[PDB]
This record gives sequence, structure tokens and C-alpha cells, in this order.
Amino acid sequence: MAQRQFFGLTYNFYGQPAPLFDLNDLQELAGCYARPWTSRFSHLAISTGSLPVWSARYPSVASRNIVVNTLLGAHLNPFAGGQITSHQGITWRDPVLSSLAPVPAIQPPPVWAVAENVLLDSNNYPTYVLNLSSMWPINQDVHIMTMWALSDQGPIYHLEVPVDPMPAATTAALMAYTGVPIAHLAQTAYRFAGQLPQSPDSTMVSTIRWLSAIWFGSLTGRLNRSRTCNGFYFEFAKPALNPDQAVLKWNDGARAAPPAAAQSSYIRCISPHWQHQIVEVAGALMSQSVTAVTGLPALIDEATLPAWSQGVANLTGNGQGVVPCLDYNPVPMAAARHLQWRQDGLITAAQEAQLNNDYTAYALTIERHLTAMLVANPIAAGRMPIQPFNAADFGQAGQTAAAVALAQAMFV
Amino acid sequence: ANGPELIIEDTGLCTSFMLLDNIPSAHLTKELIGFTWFMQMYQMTPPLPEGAVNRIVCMTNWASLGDEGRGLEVRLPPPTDSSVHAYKTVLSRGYIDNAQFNPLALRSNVLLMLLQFTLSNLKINKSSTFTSDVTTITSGRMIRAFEGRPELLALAYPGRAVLPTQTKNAQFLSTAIADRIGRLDRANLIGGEVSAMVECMELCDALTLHIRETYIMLLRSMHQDPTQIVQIVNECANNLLNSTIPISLRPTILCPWFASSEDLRLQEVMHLVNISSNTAAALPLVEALSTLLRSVTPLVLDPTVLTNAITTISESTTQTISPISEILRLLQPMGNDYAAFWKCIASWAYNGLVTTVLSEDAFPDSSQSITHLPSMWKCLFLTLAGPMTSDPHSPVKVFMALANLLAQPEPIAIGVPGMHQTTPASQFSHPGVWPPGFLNPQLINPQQAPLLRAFAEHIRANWPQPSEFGYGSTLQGSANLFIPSNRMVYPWPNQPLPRLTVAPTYDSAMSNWISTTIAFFIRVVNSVNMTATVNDLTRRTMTGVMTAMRQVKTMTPFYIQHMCPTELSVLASVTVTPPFQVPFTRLVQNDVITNVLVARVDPAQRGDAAVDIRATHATFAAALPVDPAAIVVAMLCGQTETNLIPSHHYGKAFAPLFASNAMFTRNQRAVITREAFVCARSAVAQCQDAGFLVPRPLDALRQFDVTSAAAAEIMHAVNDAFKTAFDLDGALLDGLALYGDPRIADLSAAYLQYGGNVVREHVPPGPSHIHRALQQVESTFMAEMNLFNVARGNLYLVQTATNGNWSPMAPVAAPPFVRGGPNVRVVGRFGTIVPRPNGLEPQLIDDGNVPRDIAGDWVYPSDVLQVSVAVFRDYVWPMVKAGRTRVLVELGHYVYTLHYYDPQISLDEAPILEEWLSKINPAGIPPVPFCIPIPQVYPCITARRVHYAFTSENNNDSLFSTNAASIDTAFGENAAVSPLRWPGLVDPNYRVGTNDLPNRITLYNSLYRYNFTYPTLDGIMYVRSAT
Amino acid sequence: ANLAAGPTVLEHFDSPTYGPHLLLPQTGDVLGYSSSLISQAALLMVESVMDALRDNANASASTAVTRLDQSYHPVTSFDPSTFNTLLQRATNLALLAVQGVQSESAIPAIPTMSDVRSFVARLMAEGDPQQWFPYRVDQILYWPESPFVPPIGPFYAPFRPVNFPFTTGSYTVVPDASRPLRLLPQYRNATITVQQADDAYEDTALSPLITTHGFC
Repeated sequence: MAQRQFFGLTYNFYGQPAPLFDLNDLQELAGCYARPWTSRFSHLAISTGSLPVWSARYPSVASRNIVVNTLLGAHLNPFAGGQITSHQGITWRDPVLSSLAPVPAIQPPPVWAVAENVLLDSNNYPTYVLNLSSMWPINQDVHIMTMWALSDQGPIYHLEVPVDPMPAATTAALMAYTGVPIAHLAQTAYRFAGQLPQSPDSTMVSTIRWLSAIWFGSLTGRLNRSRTCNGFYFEFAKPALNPDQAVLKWNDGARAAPPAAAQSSYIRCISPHWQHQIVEVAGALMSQSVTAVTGLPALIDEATLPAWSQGVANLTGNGQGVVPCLDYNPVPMAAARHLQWRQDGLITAAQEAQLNNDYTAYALTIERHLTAMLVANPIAAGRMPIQPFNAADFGQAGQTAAAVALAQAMFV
Repeated sequence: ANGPELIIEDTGLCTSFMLLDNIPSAHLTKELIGFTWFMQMYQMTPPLPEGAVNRIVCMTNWASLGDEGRGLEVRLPPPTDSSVHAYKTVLSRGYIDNAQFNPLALRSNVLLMLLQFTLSNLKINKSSTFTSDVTTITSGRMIRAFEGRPELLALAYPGRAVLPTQTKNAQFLSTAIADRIGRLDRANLIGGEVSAMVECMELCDALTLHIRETYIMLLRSMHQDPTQIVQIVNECANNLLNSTIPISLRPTILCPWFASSEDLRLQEVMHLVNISSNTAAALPLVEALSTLLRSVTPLVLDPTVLTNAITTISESTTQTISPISEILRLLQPMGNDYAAFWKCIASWAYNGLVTTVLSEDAFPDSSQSITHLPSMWKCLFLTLAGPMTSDPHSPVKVFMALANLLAQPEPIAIGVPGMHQTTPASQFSHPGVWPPGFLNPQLINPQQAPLLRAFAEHIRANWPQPSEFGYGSTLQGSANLFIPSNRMVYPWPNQPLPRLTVAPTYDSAMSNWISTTIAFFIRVVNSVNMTATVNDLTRRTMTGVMTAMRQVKTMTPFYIQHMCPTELSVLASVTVTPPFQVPFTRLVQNDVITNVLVARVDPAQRGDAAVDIRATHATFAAALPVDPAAIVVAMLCGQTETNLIPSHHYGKAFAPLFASNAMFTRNQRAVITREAFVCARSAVAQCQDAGFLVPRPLDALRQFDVTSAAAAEIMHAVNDAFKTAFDLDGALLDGLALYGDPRIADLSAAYLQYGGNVVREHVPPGPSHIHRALQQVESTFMAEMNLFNVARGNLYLVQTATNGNWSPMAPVAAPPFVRGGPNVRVVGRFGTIVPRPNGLEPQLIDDGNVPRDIAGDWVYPSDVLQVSVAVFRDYVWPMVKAGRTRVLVELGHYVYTLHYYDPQISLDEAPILEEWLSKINPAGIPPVPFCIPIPQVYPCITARRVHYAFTSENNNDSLFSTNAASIDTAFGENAAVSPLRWPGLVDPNYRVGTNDLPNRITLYNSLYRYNFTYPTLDGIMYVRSAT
Repeated sequence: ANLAAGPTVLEHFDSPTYGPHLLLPQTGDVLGYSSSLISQAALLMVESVMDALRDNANASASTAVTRLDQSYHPVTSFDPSTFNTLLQRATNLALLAVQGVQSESAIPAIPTMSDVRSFVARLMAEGDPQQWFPYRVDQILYWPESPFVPPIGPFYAPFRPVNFPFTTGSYTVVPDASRPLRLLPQYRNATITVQQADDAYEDTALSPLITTHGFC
């Protein structure tokens, strides 16, 4: 459980002298908030895609995701520093990291450690490791950070399908949640996992992992009304505009072909649109929780990775689990899914496939233009409350169809 | 029992703003018709407000068609009428005059209003029923069939309406996307069950929606599934007790009971703080727990048993010495007394604050030497008792008891004159007072004081150790402050209990200590020095006793070691007060507790922990004098039942206890506690400078120099607001207010150990849906103010004698309203005037000394006006009224009371404004008079229109429509409805959930309404009574 | 986690009894040694550590010794960060003896009350090492003289190769010489000022003392 070298990776800056935010933005953060724990962040995220994700400070959910990380990244360098630093805005409310404090009065001596792009090992800091219990909830948060920050893309999400020994208890419970969107399940899960210093009790753990698969499987095409995980799939509600909300649905059609034993993938999203896709994001947050429990195959090998995030400690390698990451552009996948569906003869392409591809084309456009227009500001001012990214990044490529095919074969 | 009111339900409509007509038109005109009139004409009732002047106004829950009343609603009147009273409520104590309000008090008062807007909107939007509207009027549309009042439908669904006229309103409606009326999708898949939710396009308020959305997300977070509930109980039960795990699909189960430790913790402290200063307050609680314990235990205290045992010894009547009778008589033969003994056990769980101390009753009364055998017995009582007390200092007293008796046979190494030979044991209740002798036994002359040495050596060696045990559940943790999660400490050692039958197991810690003590006294009796002095016969008997007493069959020690651990577990989960423990030492001087502490406040950055806290802050440890004799009785005569099977016994016994669902309800309280804390802070940080990052929006809203006193006022009202809202009698926050200054809640959970060891524990507060909503309201307010009748800018008072409709409400503010203005001169100076010297006109002192006629451009700060009203009215007014001194009234933001008048006639504002002017007080202002001519729908003539007041900012936003049910608006022309208000309905482009904040409040969008049952915790699961 | 307390947990790294183990001392204060009031923890430490020191001196390359690392690793109770305690000082000793270090006069077979009390008194002085350690790992000399196997929990070296001399050599077992010794003062080029010389003499002198005259 206490995975000793709990080393976590802080984000790089987009050819910036400073970490990604300006002083005002960080003020906003620290100050208008208090706790270093994701409650506040989740509050925003949870509101079932109703509220516009846009604000003056915070362009998207994912935006906030990024400034959450950078916040972390900067302010940790303080207390996680070699001999303890902390000033300029943040001087930690107690050594045990209780709250984001504006500089305690007679406390200058712990400097503001000017770091560059640097991973840190939580357990190498004596304060941190003393407080192993309280460390646990924040490590979760940490992972979230690291696993966006590792790359320059949409989140590196992990998948797991342990085949065969499947707890009967899991089944039973999970059925009761039928009707709800992935989002709220996730929320409860994270809350639990934090609330109790994390357990070896695989219950929780297994459950999240199964869920993740079923979602992903659904989203691909592999999983649907007629091809289920025993009854399990995720139903994409409202077939018009692109908001097609994945609810957990239990319908008995077929029980899909039990894979060979243990199937693992990781997905990333190459396209900035990820930002407005709460679905995608919520799997990634799921896979983080998973991490806390489990020592996942040493992270997505440096082959698809920017130079600053090569050669990292015990994270990227070359000859390990999951050497390449499975990569997608969200709008091509929807097409992929319709493909399968049609190949199976579930449905006529005629009107179904045409219509939704029409709407997602629209949704792309809207998103693309908004993300670009918003990025313009940070791409001219000293402030960055957003993912950094070029227009060529939107490209319909990035191994999109391979991902899909791999996900599928996984299900065999 | 005051349970929280979490579940508040709305049906009907999710809207705290009203679309309102302010003036319909009665036959207008003769040579035409009132196009407006057509309403009744076709017998239908329009869904939209169709007359001449129509506005929107803030009315909380106005369209609530629920049987549920929360009764904290924010009701505002049309800007037409004076809403003065809403904004003077909080602090206008000193300013009794009903017309006028105190400008400085404004940010505060608004801030509360907003707070309450939020709170009387914490509401589960619940699904009613749905109808398949297959008709002409509806496109097969799924309408909300409200069981009564058809009216509401119309209003909820504009789109339903047919088009008889080619009117302004018609025009709008006929340019908007019609299909989005009622229910697009219903959400259930479970076959033969009703829906989980409906997805309906409704007349719905985004801001209100948002509030309600959040609340739901908060509730959802706390909600727990059957399985997890099962866990919690099984764990708590420690398999002794048993519940029926159902294999059933999960029927949308609404039970928000689960709360984080965090909150329980802050409830606890709050509880602790409200225990004002007297030690006795702890006693009733601890008493009650002792009775509960007594009633639950499979135990028998039958002292009587004892007496028989001792009656076995036969001896010569010649001896005056009766050890037997002395004992009996001393013991207070009663069998009711058990309180002291129970208390001991109970007290082991609350050492951090509730203590049992060894008292000056059953204390060697005579002291003397070793004359009196009674006084011997006296020590034996103590030494037995002592280890049972939550007193860290007990071994010291245990020694010193005897050391007292030993005054004169041998001298001992005593301290200062303080710590004299004859100072009672009792006094030795401080780490600093731990005697040299005691601390080094090995020094004490072996040859000279053999017995006393022996006894101390016995103390050191055979003293009981602290052990540890579990309780609670994993999923949640524990509400353990100073102690690790799920773990409690026992001062005694914990020997595990198997699911077996009976045994008198002498192999206990306690047994050992009984024995050794008895053998110790035997040695005393037999020591050379004493033997020579005594009747030998007597010596015999003495020893006989002693030994018979040791041979006794006493269960109590076995029970201490075996059963008391779990006893306290079972208690701990359903106790009024969760276990509060602070590390129980043994006999270790360099680590002994002085106190436990609570910190409510911090003067800026004091970190003087131990140096200050010891002497400046609230030292929490209560002390309770417990009675030696009774303890020792119980200890000596402990029995259980003949056919004891613990497994069995415990099954039955514990069973009702865990039937009390009240435990879970505690949780819910604690979360609101937390929430209130947080909310308090952020609000007070908008009037007061705090140590705390907050958003600050209303900084333009001129407020007084807030004191501590004032902040305390504000806090209480906010605090009372919560209390009201969730229907709660018990004390919330209040505690903290009593301490003269509440403005700084900087909280610390602290303790002191004598050797400068403070564990001061700070609790940061997790996320807050309610705070966030408030702030949201706050930001939206910054733009949407005129909806609350609040207006923006400064006034300039100018003679405008005109023909045409210059709306006071919408000024195209290009006159020289500014400092860099041509002849736009400032005057904020006090009192100062130039009367008539040298033929000259009476002049004012400008800013910069220069005296200037009472004609011009005068800029005056409100307050300047205020302090010197009468003067202005006398000297400047003239020139307002009949000359030209354009007077600039720096007000910031303000409130306005509207007037509507007949455009076809000659009006002057002057009486109206005269009233205003004269009304102004150093301590208040009256609402702003904004008289306006009505928009008219026909070519009519011109009249003279004299207005004065024009504003820096457009305030016209609150005006919802003009004329509506009319063909052309001509004279007095205005604007129609705002399409931005219903983006989705208007315009097919908008998928009804786009980021509209803080720009515009949408009034028609997808409302989500839901179907959630509240099942009992005791109901969710089947029972197994067979325990 | 189970063990919600901070009495000392002495987990073995070498060759564990009948499996991978710890020793957890009881909360008790041993007053056997004036004027120290210590728990068993410290006594474990120093014992084993002394055993090692002694073994180091005796160290043979081709003679199979029972356990290389004759030592235990603490976990709980490391609430101190600085060397203010015996328990803390004991950890340095432990770290350098495993690293391959040697005392001067080595400990007797079963160490005397006298010698332990001497050794402790000596220890509870001043002066600080170079190769510190993180409490998450055991750090066994980067200069590969140390025979460091692959142990369960210890990684290897101190993480930080700094700079300091070292060498290999066994100890000359020389008996207690019941005779006063002569000294040839061979000189080195660092030449103190007269006043300071004098001063320091004054500081360290056992003199005055009553001179046995003898014979003219």
C-alpha cells in the first residue's frame, strides 16, 4: 500500500519563465479557497454538464484541472523542498499542510523555491513520510496532477479487465446504482478513497476498474445493448447534439466473450477538445484512484513523450508494461462506434449514423473555435489558465483507429 | 431529539423571480381600442404579461407548488413601490425613520439577503406526473400535469399559446423555437417501475437552478449504498450482532447520512468549548454511561459472598482486635454504591478530558505510624483502587499513602518543606512533584526501610500497562482527535475474549497486584520490629484474614482483562460523546500531561504556542473525585452467572442498542456545522479584512468602517439564519461568540504535556457548495443588480425642461459628470460658507480655497451632503429649481422608487425632489425618485416634461417589456422583451445549458426533476433477531 | 499501521531468525546504568552495534561468519530528526558499523557494566557525521568495501557520493600495556603562536602535582 517511492511529476511551462498561472490567478486560487483537497474542484465538475464550463479565470473544467496541477506544482516546492521553503503568498498553514496560508507574519526564512520542471519524491521528505496517513488523500490528488502533466495531451487514462474471478458481491451492489451517470459514481468513489486512508481491500478497487472498462467498451462500440458485459453497458443518452450522456445501463442481450485473463490499456486524447468532455475526464479520475492501491506498469514509455518528460525516475521506460499509449481524437471515434454498430447490424446507418456525425461535427467546430479564441489571451499575456496547444494539434490523427481496434481485441 | 432538516422538497416551479405587469390599460383610446384588451375578449388567459408597463421583480419561490414551506423567503416589491425596508433590517437600529436607510449599512444588509436567498432555496426539485399532449396546440408534447391549478401550465409553457393578433408579443413568440416545450426524455430502464427523473423544458431560473443543482450534488456525495451500509454495521457489531444482507437490485436509495471524521471533530470541539469552566458538567454524562453500562453487563456484584468467606475463621474472643468488623464497616454496606467503580472503567475512555481522581476520603485518617491495623487496611484499599483511576499520578499517591503511615518508624528522603514527611499523598498530582525516593527506589536504604522499598519496587514492577483496541469501521475512519483512527487505549492490558463459557482465571494483571500487596502487608505484620510488640495470636489471625482474602474466587479481574475492552468498543460507537483520548502514560515523569487545550482565535500571527497557550487559552481538563472504598469492594467481590456463555449473552444484550439509528443523524448535524463555520468566515470577510482568501465583489458598495463589535453582530444574525433554516434548537457556533470577539475563527485542537509538548492540530475546511453558490450569486449580482431594485452610479441634478422621453433610468451619460470636466468643481469641505461681504453673492469654498458663486457644476460626496443638509437646501436648491447649478451627487450605488405619469401632460419634478432633498439626514437616505412618462401606442401631441435626475449608468435592465399586446409603440417609445432571457427557446442554436454567467439570468431551459425515496436505515436491511 | 504507537520497531536486515521479522520493545524504563532512564530499544541497538564493531576488527575474508550485518533497523519512534537522543546517536553508530567501521579499544566478550557505562558516557558528547540517512532506507557505503548483499529493505550506498577518505585494514590485537610510554615528537609544519601554546597547556594540564623527588 505505502508505495514508498510515491514520486509525483509537476507540470512544465509552455516556454514560460514562470509556472502556469499569473499572480492574480494564483491569488484567486489560494486565497478565495482554503483546503488543498479536491472538494471545491469536484463541486464544479459534478454539475451534470449543465453549467457552462466557461469563466473569466476558468475557460473549461479541464482548465481548472490544469491550474489545479500548476498550483500544486508550484506550492509544493515550498514544503517539499530540501530544507523547507514557503513564502510569497503561500506559507503553509502548519507543517501538516492544512491550508493555503498568506504568509504568516514573522515567518520569512523559508524562501520561494524557484524550480524548473521537476518531479518530486513524496516519501523522501521527512515531514511528508511521517504523516503517511494524511499523505494518503493528497497522493490521490497528486496522481491526477502527474498523469495529466506527464504529457502535452488529454489525460493518460488507465484501463483494467481482470477476467474470471469476479466478485458476486460487486455485481449485487453495482446494480443498485443503475440509472446514474459515470460522473456521480466517480465522485462517491474518490470521496471514499480519500476519506479512508487507503485500503488493501480490493472491493472498491475491482469495482472502479470494471466500471472503467464497461465505459470504455461502451464508448468504442464493443459494448452496447446487445453486446454486454453480462448486462453491463453505458448508454449514450440524447442522440441529437453531441451531449450523449453515458449512463450505466443493465440490459440482458448477450454475455460478451470472456477475454484471456488480464487486459490492460491506457488511453490518451490527442485533441484539445477533451476539455469539454466530462466523460473522458471522469475515466481518467477513476484510473487515478486505482493507482493509489496498485503499482501500475511503469508509465507510458517515452516514445510518445516530450523531451522534458523523458528519463523520469522509475516512470517512463522502454521494455515494460504498455510500451505505447493508445491515442485518439474524440470525433473520429464516434464514427468508429457507429461503424461497429452498423457492422453488427444493430442499426441502419441511414439516419442514425448520419445525424450524430453531423452533430459532432458541429460540436467540434464550436469547441475548436472557443479553445483557440480563449488560448489567444494566454498566448499574449503572462497568464495561463489553459492547456497549451497549436492549431495543428486538432488533427484527425494520433492513432485514433488503432486505439479502437486494440480496445476491441482486448474484449476478445 | 433535534435532528437536521436536510430533505426539503420543491414541486411546481424552479423560480425566485417574477415576470410582472405593472400597468395594464383600461379602454385606450376612444377613437380606437386598447389592443391590450383582447385578453378577456377571446376568453383565454395569456401566459405572458400583456400591458403597458411590465417589469421583473425578485420573489423567492413565488411559483412553488409544494406542500412544503421553509418560511425564510426573500420578497421584494415592484420598483414602483418603496422597498426601503429590505435594506435596513440588519444594522439600522439607530436610524428609526421608516423612509430612510443608512447607506453605510448597505453592503452588510445586501449580503444577508443573498445569504437567505440561497438558504430558502435549498430544494429537491421533485418530479410530479406527465401527460402526452396530443392536440392542436402542442406538438404531441409532454406537459407536467400539476394536480390542480391549470393556470400554472400557461406560465410554465408560453409556447402552448395560439396567435390571434399581430402584436409585439406575438411577434416574438412567433420568431422562437416552439418544439422545446415540456418533456423531451424520461429516465427509467428498469421495466415495471416508475422513472428516476424527467428532462423537461420549463420556465426556469438558471441561478436558482444552479443553487438547487449544487445542493443535490452535496446530498449525493453523502449518499450511501446498501453494501457499504452493511459493512459499517458488521464492523461496528464486531460480528456479535447480525443483519440480513439482501440480494436485490438497488432502488434509487436516498440516504445521505455519511459524514467525514473532520466534521465530527469540529462538532466535538464545539461541544467541548461550550462546557463553561465548571468540572461538574462532565459528571452527568459520565454518570449516565455508567448506568447504561451497569444495565448492560453480564455481571454480579454480590458482596455478601465475601462475608461468608471471612466468617470461616475461628478465633479466641479474648482479642479486642476485629479486622473483620473493621473492614465490613468501612466498606459502607449498601450494594448501591457501584457508581464509583463503573465510573472508573468509563473514565478510561475519556482521559483527555474527563478524569477519575483518588480522593481524600478513604485516606489514612490517623496517619500515625503502624499502630492501627485499620490504617493498614486503608492502604490496601488505595493500592487496589489506584490503578483504576484515570490519574497519571496514581503510583505516586499509592506509594506516598504508605510513606505517610511510615512517619516515625523510619525517616525517609523527603523534599522541600512543601514535600514534608507529613504532607498527604493527595497533593502529589503533578509531574514536578514526583518524589526522589519514588523515582529511585534503589537508593532507599535496604537495611533501614526494607518494607517500603519492597512496596515501591512492587509499584515499579507490577504496575499495569496500557494496551490498545479497535472500534468503529474502516470506510469512514474515526472521530479521533489525538488518537489513531479506529483505535482506543486501555490502561489495563487487553486479553482477547473467545466465544466460550465460564472460567475463574486467576492469571490476570490485577490478580497479581492483589496478591503481592497482601503478601506485602503480611511481611509488615511479620517484620521483626513489629512482631515483638504484638500479641502473637493476633499476628496469626491477621495473616489468616489476609490470605483468605487472597484466596477468594473473584471474576472481576478476568472481566477487566477480557471483556472490558469490547465493552467500551460497543459503547464508543453510540455514545453521546465519542472517545476523546490523549496518550495515557504509565509512570513516566518526562512525559506526563498537564492539560488539553482549545484555540478559537489568533491575533494575526502569534505562534507562541506553549509560552502563551498555557497561560492565555482555555485549558480543558475536568476533574472528578472518585471514592476509593467502593472500588475495592467491587474488586474484591466480583462474580458472574452460573451458566455463562458470553457469545450468546452479548448477542442478546447488545441487540437493542444497535437498533438506535440516532447515531447516523449525528453525522448530518456535524456537516451543517462545518458548513456554517465556512460560510461565516467568507461572509465576514466581505465586510472585514481577514486572513483568508476570499473573493471580493461588492467593494464598490459603500460600507462603514466595520468594527469587531459590528462583525459580531453580523455573525450572530448569519448564525441565527442557518438555525432557522434547518430547524435546529441546539447550539451552533454560539459558543465562539461568547468570547467577546468572534471575527477570527482560527481553530486549533491542542494539548499540553508538562515537558513543553504541544500537539496543536489545525483543521482546514473541505469544499463548500453553499459558499460557492453564495459567491456566484454575488458575481451575478454585480451585473444583475436592478433586479433587486439596486441601481448604479451617481446623480446629476439638472433643469431639464423638455419635449420628449429621456428616460431617467437610461441615461446616455455624456455630460461632464467627471473630475476632468469643464467647470466641474468639487466640494467636500465641511460647514464652510461665505455669506455676503462687499456686495458679493454668497459663495462656497471650493476644493482649493477659491470662493465660487452658488451657480455651476458642484460635485459633492454623499456624506458631505449628509453632514450639512439644510444649508444646501437653502442655498443651492434655489439654483437647482430655477437657475442652473448642475449638482453631482456621488452615491456609488443606490435604490430607486419609480413613478408613472401621463405623457400627454405638463409635469414638473420639483415638489418631489424638494422632499428628497429636505429628507436627507447625516444618518440616512430615502429611496431615489424616478418619475417617468408612460410609453404610448399612438400619435399624440407634446407636453412639458421637467426632470432633474440623471445617472452615470444605465439602470433600465429590470424592465421586462412595454406595451406588448399592442401593434405599434410610438409616443414615449421603448423596448420590448429581452430574448437573451430564454436563449434556448428563442433560438434553435442553443442547447439549453451554456455558460451564461454572470451576464444574464436565463428564464426558460431544461429543468431536471427527480424521484427519490427516503428509506430508513433500519428498513433497508432485514433484521436477524436471532443473535 | 496495525501498530498505532511509537515504541521502537527493530526490523531485521540480514538473516532473520525464523523468517522476516521485527523486535518491538515494551514501554519500560531500565535504570540499570546511572543516570540513564531508557527503553530496551537503546539497549538492543548498542549491544548488536558493539557486536559488530568487535566483529569488524576480527573480520576474515574467507572465514564464514554467521551474519554479516549483525544489526537491526528502526522504524517507529523516529519522530526526532536531530541527534539529541541516545536513540538517535545509536543510529549513526549502527549506520557506520554496517558501513565497515572500527573502534579503537574493542569491547570485551560480555561487556562489563563499567565499560558500557564508559562507552555510553563517551557517546553522549558532541560532533556530527558526514553520511546522513533518510529514514525510509538503510544506506551502506558507496565505496564498495562493505560486503553488501541484496537485503530486503536497504537499497545500497548513501544516495549521495560526496567526498572523504577510507581504506582497509585489520586491527592489531595489543594487550593492555602496564607501562608508561615514550614519545618521539616527529614534527609537522603547522606552527602555533607561543601564547596559544601556553594557553592550551594551561587548559589541559594535570599539573600542579606533588613530585616524587627520588635521588640526587
